[PDB]
Amino acid sequence: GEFIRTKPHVNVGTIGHVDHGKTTLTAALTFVTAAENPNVEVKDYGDIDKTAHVEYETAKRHYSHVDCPGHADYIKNMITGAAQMDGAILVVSAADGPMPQTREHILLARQVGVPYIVVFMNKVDMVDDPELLDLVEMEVRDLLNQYEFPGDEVPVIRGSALLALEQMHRNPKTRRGENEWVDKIWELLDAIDEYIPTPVRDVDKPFLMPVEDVFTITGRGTVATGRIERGKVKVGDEVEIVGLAPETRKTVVTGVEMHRKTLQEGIAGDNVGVLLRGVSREEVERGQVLAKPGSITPHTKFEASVYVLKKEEGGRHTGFFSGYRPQFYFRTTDVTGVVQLPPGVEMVMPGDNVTFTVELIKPVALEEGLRFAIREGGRTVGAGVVTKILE
Ligand SMILES: C/C=C\C=C\[C@@H]1O[C@](O)([C@H](CC)C(=O)NC/C=C/C=C(\C)[C@@H](OC)[C@@H](C)[C@@H]2O[C@H](/C=C/C=C/C=C(\C)C(=O)c3c(O)ccn(C)c3=O)[C@H](O)[C@@H]2O)[C@H](O)[C@H](O)C1(C)C
Ligand SMILES: Nc1nc2c(ncn2[C@@H]2O[C@H](COP(=O)(O)OP(=O)(O)O)[C@@H](O)[C@H]2O)c(=O)[nH]1
Ligand SMILES: [Mg+2]
Repeated sequence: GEFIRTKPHVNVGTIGHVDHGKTTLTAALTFVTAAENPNVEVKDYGDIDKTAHVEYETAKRHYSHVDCPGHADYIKNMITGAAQMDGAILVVSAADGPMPQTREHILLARQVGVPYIVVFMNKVDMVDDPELLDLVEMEVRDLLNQYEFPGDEVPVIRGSALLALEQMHRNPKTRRGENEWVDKIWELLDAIDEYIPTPVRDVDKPFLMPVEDVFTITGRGTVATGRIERGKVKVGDEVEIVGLAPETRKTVVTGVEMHRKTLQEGIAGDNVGVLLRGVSREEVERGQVLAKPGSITPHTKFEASVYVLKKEEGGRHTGFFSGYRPQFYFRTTDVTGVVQLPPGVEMVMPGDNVTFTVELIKPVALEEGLRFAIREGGRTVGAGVVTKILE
């Protein structure tokens, strides 16, 4: 099976409170579009609620969609998943309204930079009262505004992921205009096509892909998955595996796939599987980056400009201090780092911007201008930018 690039590629996903319908909507999206484009493989709700990374396309674009379980123990996974989204679909149940996770996922989306949000008010089959429905929309729009998303401008589609999914199960060929529920899914697909702009991909820069996960394709070798950040990659390309391990490893690409389909060449923006030559799953891991040889190097000590979040922004009320060892989030991983403030400075208070030094306990592919977040456990306390590599 081969994958032929024909429409602009976009990465999206589902966020929202537990049980509001993220997984059901993900399944509905694949079934609904499958009726038009045969290249769209059907994905049962049972399987997704286990892969959780599916594909589907509209007349305008090809989409890679990650369905976030959204639980607290999956926080680190949501971070990397949301970080690679061009836009997110916020699912809110019409029968419950916004709940704690609706708010939590919105803040995380903001902190990792999700550029746009499209809302899908789910389970409307459970609520008919026009007033209650308008109240829920009002609440969601206000919630979004609260975290600085353009709440008054986002699309808010009302529908039922379950009824749409069941219709497709009954008639997999159901097409647009034939079923009111299925049509609500098309309203969402249209909103996604229109509201979420297709970003400019940095395809002309040196290849770089942060590793999300590593698997062994039984009888084929190890494969590293991730979203290409910049550049391109194809079979026969030499690539370096940088960071985390003791030394940088160099190998050759033996395969490139898009949703398990042979891909001519992967480009920035594509979430692919890169099969590597002679490397075991013990030589490549999440957090490392695949890159054009010599384009990026591993480091542990650097200087950075850092903004300490205010308590009013979810951070702490106490500041940073020398010897502090929080977690530093770089691309797809997080590593402990020791903070060292300049002479004379005993503390950097919330709300202040300062430049200090850091020494990670493990090497990481670093470069000037690279952004990173600082978290202490499950709380974001700082936002920084690498300003100088020391070693
Ligand atoms: C966020 C986790 C990892 C991020 C890692 C890296 O982040 C980056 O470095 C990123 C770059 C900026 C980063 O460093 N993010 C790191 C940080 C970035 C932070 C900014 C931008 C901000 O400005 C100060 C804006 C959100 C700003 O804040 C406001 C937020 C107020 C929140 C109040 C919540 C309070 C009282 C609260 O009790 C509360 C709640 O209500 C819900 C949930 N919980 C848990 C809470 O406790 C408003 O929303 C504004 O918009 C890049 O994205 C990297 O590529 C990435 C993704 C690798
Ligand atoms: N009545 C109704 N139930 C729904 C709808 N969408 C999802 N559900 C159900 O609500 C439950 C949670 O759905 P799921 O997609 O797993 O929620 P998630 O935690 O956000 O992923 C399941 O039992 C689904 O069948 C809907 O539109 N209407
Ligand atoms: Mg789910």
